[PDB]
Amino acid sequence: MQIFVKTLTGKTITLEVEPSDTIENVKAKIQDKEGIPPDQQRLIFAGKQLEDGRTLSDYNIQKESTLHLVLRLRGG
Amino acid sequence: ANQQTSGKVLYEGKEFDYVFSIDVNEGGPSYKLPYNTSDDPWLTAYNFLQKNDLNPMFLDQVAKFIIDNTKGQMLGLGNP
Repeated sequence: MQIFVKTLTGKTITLEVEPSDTIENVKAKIQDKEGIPPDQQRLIFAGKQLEDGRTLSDYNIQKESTLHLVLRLRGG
Repeated sequence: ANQQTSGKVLYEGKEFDYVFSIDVNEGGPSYKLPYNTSDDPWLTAYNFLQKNDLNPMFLDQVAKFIIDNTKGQMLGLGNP
């Protein structure tokens, strides 16, 4: 499945992953493609933060959906 | 009290300085965040959050766009 991750600035990126792929690996894919650290990368879907212990199927994420990519608010 | 900006945008039934269009996941309906030139990014975010009834997680998401706007990352600074 492919999701449309919309960056804070408004730039939408397309990520191709599997439903069985955990959010952590999904983050790693973006970490290698775009080069965004998984710890600073905040993915919010429907007002909920995508936990690494879940999958796309767990959140019942439909295909061609719009996701939001936010950056960390605090460092520590 | 000098936030009488010339460019006022009207959303639904109210005029504000900046009305950012924020999607939730689908195309419709779309949400409009009414930000004022003399308002704090976290305040406006919270104000909108309790207004349209959103989850606290949305706070950082919507506030970041406001923060980055004044921060000028995608503009070229210009804060001082």
